Amino acid sequence: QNLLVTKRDGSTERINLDKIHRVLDAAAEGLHNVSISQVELRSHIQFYDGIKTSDIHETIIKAAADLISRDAPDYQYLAARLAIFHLRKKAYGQFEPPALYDHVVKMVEMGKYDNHLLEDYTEEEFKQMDTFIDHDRDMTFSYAAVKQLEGKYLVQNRVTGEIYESAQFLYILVAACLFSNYPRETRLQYVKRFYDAVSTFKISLPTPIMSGVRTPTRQFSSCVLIECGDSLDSINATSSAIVKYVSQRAGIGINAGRIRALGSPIRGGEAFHTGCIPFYKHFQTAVKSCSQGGVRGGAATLFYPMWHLEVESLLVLKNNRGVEGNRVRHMDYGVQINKLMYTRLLKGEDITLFSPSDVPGLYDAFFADQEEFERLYTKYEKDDSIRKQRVKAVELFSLMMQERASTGRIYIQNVDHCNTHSPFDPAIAPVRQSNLCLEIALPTKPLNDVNDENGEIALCTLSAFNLGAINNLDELEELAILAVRALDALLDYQDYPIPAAKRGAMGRRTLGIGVINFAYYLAKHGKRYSDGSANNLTHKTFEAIQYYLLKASNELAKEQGACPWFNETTYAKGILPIDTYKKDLDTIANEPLHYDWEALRESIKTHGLRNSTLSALMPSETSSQISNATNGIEPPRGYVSIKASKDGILRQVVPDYEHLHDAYELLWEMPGNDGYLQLVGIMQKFIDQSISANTNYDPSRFPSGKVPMQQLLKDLLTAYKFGVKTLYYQNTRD
Amino acid sequence: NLLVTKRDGSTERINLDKIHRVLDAAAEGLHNVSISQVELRSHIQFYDGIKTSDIHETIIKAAADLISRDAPDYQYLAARLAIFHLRKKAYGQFEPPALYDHVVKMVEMGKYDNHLLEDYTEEEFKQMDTFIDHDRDMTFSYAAVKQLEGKYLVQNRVTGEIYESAQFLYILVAACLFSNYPRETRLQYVKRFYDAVSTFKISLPTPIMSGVRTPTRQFSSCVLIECGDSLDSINATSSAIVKYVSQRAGIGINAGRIRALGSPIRGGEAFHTGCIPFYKHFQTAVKSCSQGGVRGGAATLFYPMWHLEVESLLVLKNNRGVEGNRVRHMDYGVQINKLMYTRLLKGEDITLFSPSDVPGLYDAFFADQEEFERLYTKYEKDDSIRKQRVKAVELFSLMMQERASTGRIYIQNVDHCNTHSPFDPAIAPVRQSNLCLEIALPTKPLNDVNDENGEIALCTLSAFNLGAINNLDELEELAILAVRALDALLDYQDYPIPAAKRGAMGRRTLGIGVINFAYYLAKHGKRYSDGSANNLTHKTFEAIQYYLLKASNELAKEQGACPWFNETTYAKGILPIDTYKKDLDTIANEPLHYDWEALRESIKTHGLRNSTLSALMPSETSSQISNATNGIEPPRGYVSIKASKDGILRQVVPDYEHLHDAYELLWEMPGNDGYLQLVGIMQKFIDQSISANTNYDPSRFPSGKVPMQQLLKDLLTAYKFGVKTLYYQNTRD
Ligand SMILES: Nc1ncnc2c1ncn2[C@@H]1O[C@H](COP(=O)(O)OP(=O)(O)OP(=O)(O)O)[C@@H](O)[C@H]1O
Ligand SMILES: Nc1ncnc2c1ncn2[C@@H]1O[C@H](COP(=O)(O)OP(=O)(O)OP(=O)(O)O)[C@@H](O)[C@H]1O
Ligand SMILES: Nc1ncnc2c1ncn2[C@H]1C[C@H](O)[C@@H](COP(=O)(O)OP(=O)(O)OP(=O)(O)O)O1
Ligand SMILES: Nc1ncnc2c1ncn2[C@H]1C[C@H](O)[C@@H](COP(=O)(O)OP(=O)(O)OP(=O)(O)O)O1
Ligand SMILES: Nc1ncnc2c1ncn2[C@H]1C[C@H](O)[C@@H](COP(=O)(O)OP(=O)(O)OP(=O)(O)O)O1
Ligand SMILES: Nc1ncnc2c1ncn2[C@H]1C[C@H](O)[C@@H](COP(=O)(O)OP(=O)(O)OP(=O)(O)O)O1
Ligand SMILES: [Mg+2]
Ligand SMILES: [Mg+2]
Ligand SMILES: [Mg+2]
Ligand SMILES: [Mg+2]
Repeated sequence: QNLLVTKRDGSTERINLDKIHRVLDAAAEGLHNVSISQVELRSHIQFYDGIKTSDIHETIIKAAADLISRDAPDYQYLAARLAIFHLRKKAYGQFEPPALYDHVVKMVEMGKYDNHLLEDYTEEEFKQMDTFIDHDRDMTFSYAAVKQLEGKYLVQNRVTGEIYESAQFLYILVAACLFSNYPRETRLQYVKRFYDAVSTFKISLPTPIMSGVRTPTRQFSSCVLIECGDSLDSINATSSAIVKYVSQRAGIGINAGRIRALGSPIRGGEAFHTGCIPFYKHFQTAVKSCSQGGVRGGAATLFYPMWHLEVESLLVLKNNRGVEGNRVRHMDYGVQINKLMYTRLLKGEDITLFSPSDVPGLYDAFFADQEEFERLYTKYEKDDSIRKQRVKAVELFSLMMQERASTGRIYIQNVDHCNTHSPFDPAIAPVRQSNLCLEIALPTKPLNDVNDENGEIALCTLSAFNLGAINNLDELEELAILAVRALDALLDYQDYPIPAAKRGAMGRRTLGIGVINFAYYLAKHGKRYSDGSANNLTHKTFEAIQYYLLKASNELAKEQGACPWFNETTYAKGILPIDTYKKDLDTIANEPLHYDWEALRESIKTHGLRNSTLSALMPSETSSQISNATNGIEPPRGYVSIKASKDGILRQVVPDYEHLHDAYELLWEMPGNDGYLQLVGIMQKFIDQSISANTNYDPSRFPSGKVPMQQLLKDLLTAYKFGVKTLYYQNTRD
Repeated sequence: NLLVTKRDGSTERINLDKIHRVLDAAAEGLHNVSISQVELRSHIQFYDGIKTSDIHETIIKAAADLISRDAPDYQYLAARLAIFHLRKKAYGQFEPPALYDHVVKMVEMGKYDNHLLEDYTEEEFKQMDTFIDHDRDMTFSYAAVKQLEGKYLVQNRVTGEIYESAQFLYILVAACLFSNYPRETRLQYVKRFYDAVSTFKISLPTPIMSGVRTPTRQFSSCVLIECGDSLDSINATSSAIVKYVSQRAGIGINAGRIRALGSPIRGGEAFHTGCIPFYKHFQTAVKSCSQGGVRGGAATLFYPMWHLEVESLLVLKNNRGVEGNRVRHMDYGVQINKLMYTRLLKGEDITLFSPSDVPGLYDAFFADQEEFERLYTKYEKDDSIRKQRVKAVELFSLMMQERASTGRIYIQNVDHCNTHSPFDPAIAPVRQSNLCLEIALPTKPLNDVNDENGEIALCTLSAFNLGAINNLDELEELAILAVRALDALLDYQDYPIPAAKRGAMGRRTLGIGVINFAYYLAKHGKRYSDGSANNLTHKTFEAIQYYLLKASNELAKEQGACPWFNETTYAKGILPIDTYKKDLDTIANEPLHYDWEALRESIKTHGLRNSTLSALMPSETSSQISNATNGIEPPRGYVSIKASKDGILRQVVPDYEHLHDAYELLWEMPGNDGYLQLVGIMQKFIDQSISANTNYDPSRFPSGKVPMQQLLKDLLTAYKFGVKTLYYQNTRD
């Protein structure tokens, strides 16, 4: 041994294991069941003569990263702190970060930070904000979290790979930018409170916000909903609108249900329609227009009513079989269903297929007035002049669920629930569609041109509360104030490439805040998914969420004024989510209301809301790993998730596995979806928009190794029974 | 004995004398036709209770099957029999009703435009009815009548009812186009144009024949769109395509300006994903209004050979490869200039650039060839500019290889499209072409679908029937009728896109070609390959262009020249006889027979109503009407067999009885050398381009495979004689 090492400056000195052993001790503080000697054993054997000190540092990182297991979960924090150490050297040349002001100035000169930081904050104000920063909080990240920070969030050079900042400078400047326009009387106060909220992992922020809000970029929109009209001018506008947003890396929600069916006459019969599929293809290439091949890049979800005439051709657009002429595979789909459609299924009757051009007012009423829909639907069924097609409800629903089973990307949206239990008046601004992940339900209006100021493209800013980072529900009051005010300030911060999109964003100021670490949240309270023991807890939890969110936005409307289009909301008429929820929820939950909604109701009727929507439960796979949380409301598939990477295999252990290893309920440890869907329904009672609920099935739990069709339709009807608005993925175990 | 079923529902015993009465009336003046032979094959198919309509359709098909080389006049027998039935379906009798009574009835039904009764009085309709000779319906061939019944004649697409005859079509097309003409000469022009199209002297496009009298105003069938290097332009181009393919029009897309894969955006805020993902977006725009996504409309996308992704764009049509790098449902046209061919002959390399990294290289590539070579070599010597070196021999081989397999990879010599052009390259250069590569018009990219600063090139088509004229001096009258009619259509048709109307109203570009050229050489006893038609072609197409220009020139004296005439070479007194490829002087010694110098001074002073007039387009539909050969292309056989809904339709080449040995079939030709020489001579006078085809027979080559050496031989041969574009490459199987 006694080999030589290579320092950073190029120098060379005899190896000193005491220096390595000294570092490992500083990264193992407070950790349990960790062996420094075991790390050194796996590290020393890899050492060679003339080794770089940087390679030595990465060696003890990977060596500790491989020791991440169920038996010793704290190795994910050991390798993390070791990774933090190296990133300090890469960005600063030392451990302790420079002064906040000295950092910003240097970065602005390089052109990595926005210059408005030095314009909106003085040097003295930067000194005060630096005191808020606790750089020791970087030791609270997990190993999987650091890899996410180093690769996605932290400002860096995409060419050389140099890191230019740490995790704490990220949080303090995101807070600095969002509240930069606040008066100095309260500006620095909000900056501190919001910083401590996101640094202690109480509020989770989306990827484009974490890696953007401090950089010169202003592209923060990642959720786009576009409704397409039945005209070439509208299709061209929709297509152009897609290209503009997928170029900014945004999820697209397309509503092409208005497009008339194949064979439908045009201009009295001067020409005849060629089908929706040729236009669906045009939308797909628009989405894949900025993808290095047409496979990756961006994705979208196209929506259409079940009673559409070509519905038998649209459901089978994703299956691998069939020719390219009748397949549009690289997009997802969401079939829109209402009460009358399910009724025909239960009664085993038929479903009459119409083209939305041959049935006047049938489409609009399909979303707004269900009573008017059933009137028009039955009227046009008995009409022999209207072109139609008869298909049995049992077969149609079976075809839908069949393709949903194989592809797993065919989604369901109960549109009647999206307007009967909605924050919007269906008579003024109805919800006719959703987004990519089916958690967004916002009003839309078709565009006659890409720059049409009469259309409306729905945008929504996302965020999430971390239920695993709060000790009680009364903390949400403070967190809601910080979350809403920050996102609302971002709306006036970001840019809008399409005029019709800015109209909706400035008009309604729609927000969508969800939750993460819900699985771990049930584990702490000793609850589960399937048994239905978390029903009362869920009702208590999401009540506190929605109440404090509304209260935060309501007080914000007193300060800066309500949104311009607030009169188009149900809140303006004094209608709360606790008034229009699915009454079938009363049979699965008896938890009482713990907050004064009636006082809130009068406060909203008088002062209004800053935002038309506030709550929306979205999936979180990237933002969750930062706080070491479970993916949204979904249960973990295992105690330890294994994901390969550029620096080897990354392992992430569920939070507090040492004390809750039996408290957790894995995905495939569940009997069925009945317990899960009931919880979703209870959440939906308070959630303004929708929930990205997933259906799960294990072929091994069913005879002949196949999931029966009777079970699929059962859970589907079960979901609709409890007021579930949307259904996302269908996970099939292999 | 047996009984037949009348139209009214009645029933009468069969009368063979009635059928023999009809057949005799349809065989008048015909030679080598046997009425008894038709009756022999017709009577045996008869059954009791047969409908008279089925009887009529039986004797038609029976006469249609007897169409052969030995007796070519059967094509007129079955035709006249088909005409008879169409008279009954539309009028209920043989003799058509009065013109005025017909129009009024049709307008009431909403099949004709009401502006016919507004622009013409009852007395004027009576005068036009005197011009109509309904006996001319007996001059159509069987293949021609079938085309009338299915494409041209106004009908109900649901019930299948015919609402008019062929003569009402011609007289009302003439009536509408000249409806705005002064009373002094209006009916005078109506008659002359009627006699021109009814005697098959002037051939008109499908959308004109089936449109100009109906309430529709969609007559644009030729669209050229240039795409800029921006999302705003790609979206605009996409929107522009969809609206025009919805009107059934051919699209010419120029997506050469789109920067290559990896090119930096806004200094490097984002990086390009390639041209191919955008090509797919253009394709679905084309196939957006197509039954199933396969039929409907088609387009041709153009890109320069020196483009960086040229190795990826050349192989977009082959059946091989994954879907990620294939765009098969569109045709392509590689743009080549002098420097590219020079690198080929010297066996050197071709440097590939992205049009975003080479300032002014794209513009000079079309406009200034001298400037191009300067910039190309300069940017070649620069090591800071991203580039890629590929051998000229290999690049050309890859191009011709995919052209050989697909037959849809086209070639456009852009240097010839501006050195020998009716447009000033410094003001309005030709940067692209159309679907069939016969159109060469200036274009400007759109920053929006409704951009008033962009320019979408449109062109109205037509053709002279060389087999229907007795001399070349007849073209003087025909050009006057042709140009004035098409120019009037420009103010008649609608424009769904502002940028398209700008080009149409500004330059008023026309494109008149020819049909029956193969039969034209047969009458004069000339051929393609031997080069015996070189001097004849030079004489013919001179008379075409001269009489075309002279017609438009005097039209400019009457109604004023086109607004953007100052951007033409004609304005500076430059004629096609001044800027042609000088290599043509070695293959033709035919002198000019017309006073061009008098025309030259008349153009400098009074100008031209139209910036362009001549363009040789393919004609497969309009040619069958006049029983002509498909454009300038030679026939593949003496009799063409084409299946249909009513059986097998047979068409015999014109005057086969006297010219069976005079003709030169397609596969009876040694090579393309004889053909390309003729095309080169035509290009000397043609304003735009020619849809020239290259033909090859694997049986005439050893090992049953066409050598690459021959493909490059004919390609360089074409460029040598100033051939602007190359269309199909027909490979015999
Ligand atoms: N006070 C500290 N607490 C925790 N980690 C530290 C501290 N100071 C430095 N580090 C980190 O420990 C690693 C080594 O630090 P440092 O350069 O001070 O010591 P060394 O490399 O072991 O020895 P040498 O004096 O030869 O440089 C680096 O990744 C650095 O960021
Ligand atoms: N003078 C004519 N010259 C040529 N064709 C004619 C003439 N008169 C009629 N025809 C056509 O010949 C066909 C038969 O004519 P027509 O109806 O008068 O006689 P028919 O059918 O044999 O007997 P009928 O109708 O009296 O029972 C029709 O298609 C009609 O248009
Ligand atoms: N002489 C040495 N022998 C063995 N390990 C060493 C030696 N010096 C440093 N190390 C260890 C300490 C850390 O775990 C790891 C990385 O040290 P690091 O401080 O980043 O590099 P460095 O010491 O060469 O540069 P610097 O001069 O900036 O401190 O290497
Ligand atoms: N030529 C065409 N071929 C195929 N589909 C077409 C064609 N033209 C339009 N379409 C499609 C696009 C739309 O979905 C629909 C026609 O709608 P639109 O663009 O508004 O036409 P329009 O307004 O002129 O007539 P309409 O009164 O029938 O709506 O049919
Ligand atoms: N009784 C008959 N026996 C045999 N052939 C007949 C008879 N009547 C007519 N034809 C022939 C004449 C034509 O060649 C062919 C089609 O006749 P067509 O004139 O179109 O119908 P039609 O005679 O039944 O009605 P219309 O009274 O309108 O003339 O049938
Ligand atoms: N996000 C994107 N992903 C992929 N391709 C893109 C993206 N944005 C633009 N493109 C394409 C479209 C154009 O061909 C080209 C950029 O041109 P353009 O739309 O005019 O952008 P720009 O004007 O903002 O920047 P530039 O100065 O580089 O042209 O790259
Ligand atoms: Mg060190
Ligand atoms: Mg319309
Ligand atoms: Mg009759
Ligand atoms: Mg640009």
